[PDB]
Amino acid sequence: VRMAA
Amino acid sequence: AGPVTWVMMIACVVVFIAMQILGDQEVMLWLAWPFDPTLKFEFWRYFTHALMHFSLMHILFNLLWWWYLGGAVEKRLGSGKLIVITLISALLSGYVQQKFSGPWFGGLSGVVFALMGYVWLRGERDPQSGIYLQRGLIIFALIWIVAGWFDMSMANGAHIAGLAVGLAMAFVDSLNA
Repeated sequence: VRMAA
Repeated sequence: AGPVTWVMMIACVVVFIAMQILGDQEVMLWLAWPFDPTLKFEFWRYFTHALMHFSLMHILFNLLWWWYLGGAVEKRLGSGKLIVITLISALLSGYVQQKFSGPWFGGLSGVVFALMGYVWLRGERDPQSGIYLQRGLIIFALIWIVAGWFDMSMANGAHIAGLAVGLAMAFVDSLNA
Protein backbone atom coordinates (compact mmCIF):
# COMPACT_ATOMS: atom_id res chain seq x y z
CA VAL A 1 0.00 0.00 0.00
CA ARG A 2 1.11 3.55 -0.72
CA MET A 3 1.18 6.38 1.75
CA ALA A 4 0.01 10.08 0.94
CA ALA A 5 3.09 10.36 2.54
CA ALA B 1 -8.32 28.15 16.42
CA GLY B 2 -10.36 26.82 13.50
CA PRO B 3 -13.35 24.41 13.66
CA VAL B 4 -12.73 22.73 10.29
CA THR B 5 -8.99 22.42 11.13
CA TRP B 6 -9.59 20.62 14.47
CA VAL B 7 -12.50 18.40 13.27
CA MET B 8 -10.20 16.87 10.64
CA MET B 9 -7.35 16.36 13.10
CA ILE B 10 -9.78 14.60 15.43
CA ALA B 11 -11.25 12.45 12.64
CA CYS B 12 -7.72 11.36 11.62
CA VAL B 13 -6.84 10.46 15.22
CA VAL B 14 -10.14 8.59 15.83
CA VAL B 15 -9.57 6.52 12.64
CA PHE B 16 -5.88 5.94 13.48
CA ILE B 17 -6.96 4.63 16.92
CA ALA B 18 -9.33 2.15 15.22
CA MET B 19 -6.51 0.94 12.92
CA GLN B 20 -4.48 0.06 16.02
CA ILE B 21 -7.32 -1.83 17.67
CA LEU B 22 -8.70 -3.61 14.59
CA GLY B 23 -5.54 -3.70 12.42
CA ASP B 24 -4.86 -1.70 9.24
CA GLN B 25 -6.46 -4.20 6.85
CA GLU B 26 -9.79 -4.30 8.72
CA VAL B 27 -10.17 -0.51 8.48
CA MET B 28 -8.89 -0.52 4.90
CA LEU B 29 -11.64 -2.92 3.77
CA TRP B 30 -14.26 -0.33 4.84
CA LEU B 31 -12.63 3.08 4.20
CA ALA B 32 -10.47 2.55 1.08
CA TRP B 33 -11.34 3.68 -2.46
CA PRO B 34 -13.75 1.04 -3.97
CA PHE B 35 -11.74 -1.94 -5.27
CA ASP B 36 -14.75 -3.48 -6.99
CA PRO B 37 -17.22 -1.64 -9.31
CA THR B 38 -20.06 -3.27 -7.35
CA LEU B 39 -19.09 -1.08 -4.35
CA LYS B 40 -19.17 2.15 -6.40
CA PHE B 41 -22.28 3.34 -4.56
CA GLU B 42 -20.51 3.38 -1.19
CA PHE B 43 -19.98 7.16 -1.47
CA TRP B 44 -17.97 7.65 1.75
CA ARG B 45 -14.98 5.76 0.30
CA TYR B 46 -14.22 8.54 -2.22
CA PHE B 47 -13.27 10.71 0.78
CA THR B 48 -12.53 8.29 3.66
CA HIS B 49 -9.21 7.14 2.16
CA ALA B 50 -7.84 10.51 3.36
CA LEU B 51 -8.32 9.70 7.09
CA MET B 52 -6.24 6.53 7.12
CA HIS B 53 -2.58 6.62 8.30
CA PHE B 54 -0.05 3.77 8.47
CA SER B 55 2.48 4.86 11.08
CA LEU B 56 2.77 7.45 13.83
CA MET B 57 5.28 9.43 11.79
CA HIS B 58 2.75 9.24 8.92
CA ILE B 59 -0.10 10.84 10.91
CA LEU B 60 2.11 13.32 12.78
CA PHE B 61 3.91 14.52 9.67
CA ASN B 62 0.56 14.97 7.87
CA LEU B 63 -1.43 16.57 10.72
CA LEU B 64 1.39 19.11 11.23
CA TRP B 65 1.24 20.22 7.58
CA TRP B 66 -2.57 20.16 7.81
CA TRP B 67 -2.50 22.35 10.91
CA TYR B 68 0.00 24.91 9.56
CA LEU B 69 -1.57 25.32 6.09
CA GLY B 70 -5.19 24.28 6.70
CA GLY B 71 -5.40 26.57 9.75
CA ALA B 72 -4.06 29.45 7.67
CA VAL B 73 -6.66 29.04 4.90
CA GLU B 74 -9.48 28.74 7.44
CA LYS B 75 -8.27 31.74 9.46
CA ARG B 76 -8.09 34.10 6.45
CA LEU B 77 -10.58 32.76 3.87
CA GLY B 78 -13.06 30.98 6.10
CA SER B 79 -14.31 27.48 7.00
CA GLY B 80 -16.26 27.13 3.74
CA LYS B 81 -13.11 27.61 1.67
CA LEU B 82 -11.18 24.91 3.52
CA ILE B 83 -14.14 22.50 3.25
CA VAL B 84 -14.31 22.95 -0.52
CA ILE B 85 -10.54 22.61 -1.08
CA THR B 86 -10.57 19.46 1.12
CA LEU B 87 -13.53 17.72 -0.60
CA ILE B 88 -12.44 18.45 -4.19
CA SER B 89 -8.78 17.61 -3.58
CA ALA B 90 -9.52 14.40 -1.62
CA LEU B 91 -11.85 13.10 -4.35
CA LEU B 92 -9.53 13.97 -7.28
CA SER B 93 -6.21 12.92 -5.68
CA GLY B 94 -7.97 9.67 -4.81
CA TYR B 95 -9.17 9.20 -8.39
CA VAL B 96 -5.70 9.70 -9.83
CA GLN B 97 -3.93 7.50 -7.26
CA GLN B 98 -6.39 4.68 -7.97
CA LYS B 99 -5.54 4.79 -11.70
CA PHE B 100 -1.75 4.96 -11.16
CA SER B 101 -1.43 2.17 -8.61
CA GLY B 102 -4.86 0.76 -7.70
CA PRO B 103 -7.05 1.42 -4.60
CA TRP B 104 -4.80 0.48 -1.64
CA PHE B 105 -3.57 3.92 -0.51
CA GLY B 106 -4.38 6.26 2.41
CA GLY B 107 -3.37 9.49 4.15
CA LEU B 108 -3.99 13.21 4.08
CA SER B 109 -1.04 14.36 1.93
CA GLY B 110 -3.21 14.55 -1.17
CA VAL B 111 -5.24 17.24 0.55
CA VAL B 112 -1.88 18.57 1.90
CA PHE B 113 -0.32 18.85 -1.58
CA ALA B 114 -3.39 20.79 -2.77
CA LEU B 115 -3.03 23.10 0.25
CA MET B 116 0.69 23.67 -0.51
CA GLY B 117 -0.30 24.50 -4.12
CA TYR B 118 -3.18 26.83 -3.14
CA VAL B 119 -1.32 28.71 -0.38
CA TRP B 120 1.77 29.27 -2.58
CA LEU B 121 -0.03 30.45 -5.77
CA ARG B 122 -2.69 32.46 -3.90
CA GLY B 123 0.11 34.25 -1.99
CA GLU B 124 1.83 35.21 -5.26
CA ARG B 125 -1.18 36.34 -7.29
CA ASP B 126 -3.32 37.76 -4.49
CA PRO B 127 -0.86 38.71 -1.67
CA GLN B 128 -3.69 40.61 0.04
CA SER B 129 -5.49 37.34 0.92
CA GLY B 130 -3.03 37.15 3.82
CA ILE B 131 -1.72 33.61 3.21
CA TYR B 132 1.62 32.58 1.66
CA LEU B 133 4.15 29.72 1.45
CA GLN B 134 7.79 30.54 2.28
CA ARG B 135 10.50 29.70 -0.28
CA GLY B 136 12.13 27.33 2.23
CA LEU B 137 8.92 25.27 2.17
CA ILE B 138 8.26 25.31 -1.59
CA ILE B 139 11.69 23.66 -1.79
CA PHE B 140 10.88 21.01 0.83
CA ALA B 141 7.58 20.37 -0.99
CA LEU B 142 9.35 19.86 -4.35
CA ILE B 143 12.06 17.60 -2.86
CA TRP B 144 9.19 15.63 -1.27
CA ILE B 145 7.44 14.98 -4.63
CA VAL B 146 10.64 13.88 -6.42
CA ALA B 147 11.83 11.73 -3.49
CA GLY B 148 8.60 9.80 -4.06
CA TRP B 149 9.46 9.22 -7.73
CA PHE B 150 12.73 7.58 -6.65
CA ASP B 151 11.33 5.87 -3.58
CA MET B 152 9.67 4.50 1.02
CA SER B 153 6.48 3.94 -1.01
CA MET B 154 4.48 7.11 -1.57
CA ALA B 155 1.20 7.66 -3.44
CA ASN B 156 2.72 9.63 -6.31
CA GLY B 157 -0.52 10.19 -8.24
CA ALA B 158 -2.16 11.64 -5.11
CA HIS B 159 0.77 14.08 -4.69
CA ILE B 160 0.76 15.33 -8.31
CA ALA B 161 -3.02 15.40 -8.65
CA GLY B 162 -3.41 17.29 -5.36
CA LEU B 163 -0.78 19.89 -6.27
CA ALA B 164 -2.54 20.43 -9.61
CA VAL B 165 -6.00 20.86 -8.06
CA GLY B 166 -4.70 23.46 -5.60
CA LEU B 167 -2.86 25.51 -8.21
CA ALA B 168 -6.00 25.52 -10.43
CA MET B 169 -8.31 26.64 -7.60
CA ALA B 170 -5.86 29.32 -6.37
CA PHE B 171 -5.65 30.59 -9.97
CA VAL B 172 -9.47 30.74 -10.38
CA ASP B 173 -9.76 32.46 -6.95
CA SER B 174 -7.07 34.99 -7.98
CA LEU B 175 -9.29 36.23 -10.78
CA ASN B 176 -12.50 36.59 -8.73
CA ALA B 177 -10.46 38.57 -6.13
